[PDB]
Amino acid sequence: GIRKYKPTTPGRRGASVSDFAEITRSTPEKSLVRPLHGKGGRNAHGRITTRHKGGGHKRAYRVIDFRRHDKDGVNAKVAHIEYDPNRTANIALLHYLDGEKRYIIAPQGLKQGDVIESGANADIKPGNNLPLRNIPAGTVIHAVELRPGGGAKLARSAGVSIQLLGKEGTYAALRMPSGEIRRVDVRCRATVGEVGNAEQSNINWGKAGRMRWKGKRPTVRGVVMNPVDHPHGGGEGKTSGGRHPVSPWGKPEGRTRKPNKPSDKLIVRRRRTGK
Amino acid sequence: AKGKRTFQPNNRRRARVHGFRLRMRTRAGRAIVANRRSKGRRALTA
RNA sequence: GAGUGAGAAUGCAGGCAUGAGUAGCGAUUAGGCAAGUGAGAACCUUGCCCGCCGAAAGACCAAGGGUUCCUGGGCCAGGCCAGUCCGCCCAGGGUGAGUCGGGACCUAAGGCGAGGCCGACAGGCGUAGUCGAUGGACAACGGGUUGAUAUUCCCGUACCCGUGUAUGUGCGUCCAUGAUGAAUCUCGUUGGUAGUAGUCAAGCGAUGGGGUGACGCAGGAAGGUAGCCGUACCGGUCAGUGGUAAUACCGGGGUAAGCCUGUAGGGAGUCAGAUAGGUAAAUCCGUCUGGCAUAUAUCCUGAGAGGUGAUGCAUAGCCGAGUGAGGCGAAUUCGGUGAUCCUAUGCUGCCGAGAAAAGCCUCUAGCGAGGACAUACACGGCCCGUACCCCAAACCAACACAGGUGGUCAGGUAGAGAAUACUAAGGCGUACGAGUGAACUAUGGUUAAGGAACUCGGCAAAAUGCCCCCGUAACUUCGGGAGAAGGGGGACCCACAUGGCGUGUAAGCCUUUACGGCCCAAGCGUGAGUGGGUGGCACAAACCAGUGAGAAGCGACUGUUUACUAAAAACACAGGUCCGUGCGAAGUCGCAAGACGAUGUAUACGGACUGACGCCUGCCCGGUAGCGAAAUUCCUUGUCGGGUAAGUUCCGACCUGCACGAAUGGCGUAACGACUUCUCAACUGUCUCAACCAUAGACUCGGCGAAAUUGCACUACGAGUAAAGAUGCUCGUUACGCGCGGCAGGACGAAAAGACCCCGGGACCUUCACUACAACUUGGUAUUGGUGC
RNA sequence: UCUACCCAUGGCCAGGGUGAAGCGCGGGUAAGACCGCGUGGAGGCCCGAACCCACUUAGGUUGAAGACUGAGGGGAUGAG
RNA sequence: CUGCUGUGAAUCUGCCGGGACCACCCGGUAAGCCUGAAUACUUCCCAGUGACCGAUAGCGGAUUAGUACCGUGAGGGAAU
Repeated sequence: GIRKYKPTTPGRRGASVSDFAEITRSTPEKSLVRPLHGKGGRNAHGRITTRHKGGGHKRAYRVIDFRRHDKDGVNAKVAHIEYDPNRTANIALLHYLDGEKRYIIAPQGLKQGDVIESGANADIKPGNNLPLRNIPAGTVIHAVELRPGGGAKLARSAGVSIQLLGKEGTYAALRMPSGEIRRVDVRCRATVGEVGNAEQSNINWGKAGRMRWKGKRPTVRGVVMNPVDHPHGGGEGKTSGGRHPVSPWGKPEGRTRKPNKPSDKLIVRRRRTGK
Repeated sequence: AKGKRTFQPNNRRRARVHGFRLRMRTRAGRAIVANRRSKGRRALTA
């Protein structure tokens, strides 16, 4: 849910926070926690390769089970649902009956004590993870793999999900959270259900302080920058650049995807751009 | 005021930024050491 | 044969002048006297007195410095003066660690990285590793001592690994000593070999694994302790004053780690069976399955109190051995107050969700007929730093420089306080002085009568200022505005008051007999109220300490910004929209590998632009077609008023005609603002209009002692003339020579080879200027087989 | 070693104030939004030191200082 | 003559050069080839020379000289 702050301060006026109502613990699993230090958006060269990144609250990585293949036929119980700093959705600490503990992206509607199944024989219920070959068509899945055994990569953000439109041969058509139609091998695994925490997109962060906590540094506009700094830089007043939009490196707006990619043949219908 | 001068001494940092090991690390620094040795510097480096 | 001739190059070097015996002699504390030393003393020593700091200007750590430390000498350099002195000069001495801070122990960011991958070469990355504290682990505290070191040395008492001895053999051996199924008949059983043979049984025992071991921010409350204030008691003073002989006053009224105990607080179910999930194995962890109680039970952790340590140590004081080194040495009780410290990595809340090594179990394995375990003896178990300075004269600042420099401790009285004032300890008077009522400058102070009339502008100053009672508007996003505004009181003494409150002596409560609870005389602290009275001009009497109100614009807001003239309306921002990106994504850094993005995945990332929040559709949004209302102020809108006596900013109606500018970029918008502008109340030396006082300069004397500038010089004025603005030229006028203190009209004064303007060149920026290059398609190379065609 | 930004690991922020949800209710109420009294202690919250800054003014301007001082001023639990 | 890219020759009736080609011709026998001494320079050492300098010259350096000093550093760099 969402808890809206009262306007006791100018920085809290329209602000809201996650109503952490699905969270069952305030701490992670110490065995599954890993160190995670900030980068500032800087690569191995020390250069800022991604701007507007830095500061931000310290985070600890929770090892997520995106490649859910080892526990094939071994059931788990939803031990807890926990906050994860490193993703918009909540994580679900599972207790595999064999005695192993792992984190997964907490799907929508998952509660503590629920039983989760993995493998072809798993029931089609939220949290269960079985290959697309065994997931029936016209169902809402998430945490879908791109290649068999490669680990979940698609629709793992809070509230997102993929529609398994159909299966033909050794491929399955998926409608992505972006509306794109893409084929992926049926041997790719996917967890059933949506991703939980769907309301998090409605969080109003209220003040610059919240985004500085989240690690987002302020964004300066090119039309404000000088001509040397940005192509939009200059003009007596906040211009629009004197021309159509371009990036700080001069790249104009337009499809930036590289052609001749091997996935061009897998992608059926790309996303609908403002229709 | 803000009367901080440019030079803030630090022996460890001096050694780690201009020291003999750092100079010998790169060919350019080795070149600097050799050039100082040819010039006759008593202090080839920090 | 020339390195052959200088006066110019804002030339170069060295030595000097001119200003000049001139400025200055470096804060906002302050010195004085007596004596000493000495050739010489404002400055050094000693004794007083005075003054300054006292959340430091006291005492330490760290960095940095590097001997500056101590002793003895020196005084021609330095010290802004002098100097006998010194951080200066010279010699000698001085730095003592199992425990402190580091290494020998860990790792974070990051560095380097065997191989390796990538790259024409150079090299770029990077795995394994290995470094890398600012963090983790890790054993010591009091007292004394030196001229200089001290958790280091010494004293006392503590805590971390080994060798020779003794206590037990806690179990097993060459035997015996327990557990296990050891076996026959589309299977069967016990009917043998065969409960023998093997395994575990010992005593111990990872580098290897496997698992616990491990962190945020805020907020109290409680219990303590340090500290502080008293007090029993103890030891002393009479400080030439009116009183004051113990009733008064002054000093003490101390003592650590360790060890013992285990209190307040905090956290905890426990015992079996199974299990490969933790790569193998585990008895460990995890999961599941059960049994029992969830209790004033038990177990961990744990401030503190108490005991010991402590018959020691230390201490007020005592006498005299002034080499002043010595000895002797009392009391030490209770209370109040009380931490920013401890319990506490606790507890509670919250979202922004908070870094491995040792430690402890487990096992595979291992030594081993014993070897090993614990206990008690006597004996042993590294390197580096350690002086000294460390808000400073020893560091960064060229200087003994008004600047900067992280952390720790944080007495008293007022006080909310770490503000502020004054003070304790402690440390200083800090390095030019003495004088002198000049102007003038600066910093303070006061000011009649006015009270913003000053001025671009209330700049500056002045003013409000605190606590408690009341009481608080428009508007609002319902949070605010707000401490709105406005009003009253505040001191001291007495009584209520042997009060109320907080603490807590005993007796009893139950009793588990406790480090127990409740109450509680007394004692000690202590708020506020009421009623009287007292004094003054004044009771937040000092210091400290909001001015407030109304408006207009801009920007929602807190925040950021041109280090060094711009802090803003600019940037940012939360919200919004658009575009890109289906994932070693896009986008960036790279030749590439690779990296960030992100250990993220369209509720996510990047980019662009807006910049909270609210509003912005008219016949058909089937037609002229984007609407014609309104909030829309260029408005020059005049007209009128409001506001001033004259009133800018601005506020209103009437205004303005296809208008005009915003179907999303224009209008509003509470709050906020060192933003811009204005009007008020108050206030004032801003002003009418200035006067006086003090201090630092200025001035005088003594010492030291520059500077920019300088073609010259016994350098007037007038009217002229001149490169058109003359001390230097003309004709006259004036003027004895030389200073000193002032003023700033000229010397087209100094300063900077004008930034303006032009010309020549440059640089950087823009682009549909030219030409190139980085960044994508075509042909064939890599690469290529048939058939259905 | 200045400075801009970022990363790791530490530290600091005197004092005072205001008072953001769940308990019990008078309630509102069929029931709810929600008013009030207590508790709680949030906030790029308020006043205000240290600390950081640098708005105004005066002085400095061959300075004490190649950017400072005095007096005021801003932030002062945070984007510190 | 030669780099890269593609395509790609026989054996002397061959192939290459003579700044196309019949060739009159001439010269030579690449790619698989490989391999020698006899000319430039002076850190350093020895002996010398100068119509070279002679302490602001001559080396930056006759002297503590790449020292003092300056700079974080590369580096700059004296005077005597």
